[PDB]
Amino acid sequence: VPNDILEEQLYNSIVVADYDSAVEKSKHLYEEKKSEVITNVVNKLIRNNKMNCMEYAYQLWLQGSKDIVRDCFPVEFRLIFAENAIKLMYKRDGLALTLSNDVHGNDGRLAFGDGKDKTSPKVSWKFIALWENNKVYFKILNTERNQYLVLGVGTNPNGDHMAFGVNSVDSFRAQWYLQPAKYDKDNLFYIYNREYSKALTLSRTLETSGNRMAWGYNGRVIGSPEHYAWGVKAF
Repeated sequence: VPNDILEEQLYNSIVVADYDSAVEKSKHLYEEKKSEVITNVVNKLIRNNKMNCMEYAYQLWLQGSKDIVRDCFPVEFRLIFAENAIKLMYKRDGLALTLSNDVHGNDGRLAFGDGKDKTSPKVSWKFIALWENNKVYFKILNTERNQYLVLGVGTNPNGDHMAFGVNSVDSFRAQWYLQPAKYDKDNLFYIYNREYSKALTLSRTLETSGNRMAWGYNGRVIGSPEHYAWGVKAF
């Protein structure tokens, strides 16, 4: 069976979401010393923005096979599933995600992309994952505040929702799924809110200080990694 067919039979199981199966074929391939099949499948998923590549990294993660994720996927999947201190870097603008100091009403702390601050402990986040409905989701916890990223209910008139940090994961509002993308050679993520299915972005209106408010965005993002997606970087 040429690596042709193997790749496509690994890519298949992944996109119709047969995660159990993709795991097996990936263990075999791996044992059979054909890792380059796995790598290449993965880079193909990430190219084609296949959300299902998060779920295949997660099942490898829980199915004995951590070595496959650290081995054969871009370093981010390790940063994510290993729960490391990371920062969330917006491609468009290059600002790092953070939380305001004071609390905005019952809605929590305001999430923005801070204008100056790229190394302070305030820009530290972890990913914390679950499995529901044959899909992986993340809690996004600011390190300094022990508060989760969340999307508030009220919209502006575009239908955009505001992002804050709250003390609990109460609702589907505080849970996120990711979609991988390339832009050049960087690996990026569109980060959607489970409840509204809107993409985490930074505002186009810019505050005098340099910060941009972060929003759950009501419109298309796909095809514009450089404008929309995020960089996971070790804190």
